Amino acid sequence: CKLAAAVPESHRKILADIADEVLEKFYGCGSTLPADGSLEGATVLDLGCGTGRDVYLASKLVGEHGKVIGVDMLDNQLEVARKYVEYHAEKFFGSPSRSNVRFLKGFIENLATAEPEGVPDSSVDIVISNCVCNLSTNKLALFKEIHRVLRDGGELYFSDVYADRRLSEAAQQDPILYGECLGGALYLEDFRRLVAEAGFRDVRLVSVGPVDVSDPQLRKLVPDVQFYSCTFRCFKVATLEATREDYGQSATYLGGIGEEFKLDRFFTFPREKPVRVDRNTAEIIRHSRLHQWFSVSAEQQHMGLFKANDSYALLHAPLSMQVEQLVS
Ligand SMILES: [Ca+2]
Ligand SMILES: [Ca+2]
Repeated sequence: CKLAAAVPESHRKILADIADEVLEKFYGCGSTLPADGSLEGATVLDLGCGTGRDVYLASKLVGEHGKVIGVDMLDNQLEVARKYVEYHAEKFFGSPSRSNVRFLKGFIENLATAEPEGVPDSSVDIVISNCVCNLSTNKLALFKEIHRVLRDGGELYFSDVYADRRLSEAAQQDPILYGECLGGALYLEDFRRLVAEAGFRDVRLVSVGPVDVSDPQLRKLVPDVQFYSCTFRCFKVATLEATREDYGQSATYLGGIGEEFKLDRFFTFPREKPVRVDRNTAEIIRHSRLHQWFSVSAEQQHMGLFKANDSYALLHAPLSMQVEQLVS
């Protein structure tokens, strides 16, 4: 894209250490990552890993007890990725033998058939990806395969392009819109239903930017469409509901991975201050790796829909309204 955020400062130093060939030949924008602290020990899977820029960056961040996997179908890019494993094993962990990464060859719509080896069920803590869905050959299958490899408490933490309305047939056939990742973009409500059908019942908005289509020829195919670049997190947690219910709970961020913990655009947790939370958010904290840095109170009796948030109306509103209101 031309939609890549600044590189986080905490990442600059690690990027200064990654093999220049991996950087020079890397296709696309950086897969955005959850707060660095939260990655310690995680198993992370990068969908469309290319030359491994983000796989190698996460290798350092997850530490020798964590694991990174990259999957791609581009022979050429994987060849580069595969030959720099030892390089980075010593760069990060003082010995060519001590790599915590591997690179697999496969369509991202089927992680089980990848080579050398497939990704087993319930094996991954964080799946990351940037701008891979709209060129995807089947989005439902891709979301299903994601849910499959995620462990309980795991998450999809990813960035993609979405639209605020359903693109016409003509727009979805156009080759230049398609290769720009616009033509295959989902209307956001349609995205929410599709991901729910794959198993992810609660889509959390992390950040959103505008995407412009200024070329008057293309614009004509999508006259009044607003596109967005959205980062979302979708947790795999067995007890989540479709709605955000109040069970009287509080969560308290204990510290240790930053001054504060920003879970999504609705919930910010300052160090050692209790914040009132709906039960889906409690359950996300309790069942995910985030449990390690939090204290979460017990569920009381149901109190109705969650309203203890200064943006509760937007919290319950369709995703479309959350995105459009939070760009502005
Ligand atoms: Ca990528
Ligand atoms: Ca709109």
